[PDB]
Amino acid sequence: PYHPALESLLDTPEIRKIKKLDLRDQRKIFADLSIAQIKRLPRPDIIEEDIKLENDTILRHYKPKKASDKAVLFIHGGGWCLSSIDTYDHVCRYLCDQGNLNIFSLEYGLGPEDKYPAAVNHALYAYDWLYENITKFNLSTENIFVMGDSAGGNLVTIICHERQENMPKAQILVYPAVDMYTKYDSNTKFDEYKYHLTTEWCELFLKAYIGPKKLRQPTISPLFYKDTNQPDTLIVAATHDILIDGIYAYEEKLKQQGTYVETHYDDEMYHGFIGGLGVVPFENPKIALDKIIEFINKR
Repeated sequence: PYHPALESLLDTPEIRKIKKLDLRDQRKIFADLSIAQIKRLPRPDIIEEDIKLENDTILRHYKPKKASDKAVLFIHGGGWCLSSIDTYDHVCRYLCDQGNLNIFSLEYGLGPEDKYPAAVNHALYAYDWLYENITKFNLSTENIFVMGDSAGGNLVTIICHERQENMPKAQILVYPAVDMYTKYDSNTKFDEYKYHLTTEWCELFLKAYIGPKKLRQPTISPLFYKDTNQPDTLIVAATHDILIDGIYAYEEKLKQQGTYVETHYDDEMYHGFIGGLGVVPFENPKIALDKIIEFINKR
């Protein structure tokens, strides 16, 4: 039941031209389009502050109006090469305001200028900094969550695998990239312009981020982690997505290892739809974000 209005939004001659450009040019074009869309959205009256870390990355702290006990480390998507904290401001503002959540959004190194494993090292450094400094925000280490979409879902689940002695309270994975090696059925079935994420476009990101059995390394494809625990997990995904079969594989691995896993699989939307919040006419982005909020606030 792919929504029939999506093809005209996601596949245009303009979009096809942009997706063949150098990723450094795509980065600018896409950022400019996203920023202009975001500027049309009214903002909640929350306090935002950029915190520069010693490794030169930035954590943007979104502080809710009401008293809050929860912190969420959010890592944006973009194929490890595109997007920024600025192109995800509207999602974080909604989670902060409507969820009553402290959000810390990470600006990390992007390929091809800062190739793998720069982003992994930035994700770990940010989590360790937040864990150590949480009481500066009048928050406690027992209430730190991690959340990421796509490449960001990749990075936050790697945090959980790599920090077994102080895992997050829960992890929220939004259409995460967890297996860059295996060819599943979804990788052909949904490899079309109308579904946004195409195999052709994605291999540009792989070449810029990584540089193929050299894709089974667990800090690239966390499906390959061996003998690690994971916390309570919410997986949000679109079913019409080249990545979906690896995501199903991840869900099954987590369930078999004893992890509690909730899922929100949206069978009308496209990979990336949470970013459509307030822009696209559909209810689905807000529905997914509300489910995330209710999952965090139960904990």
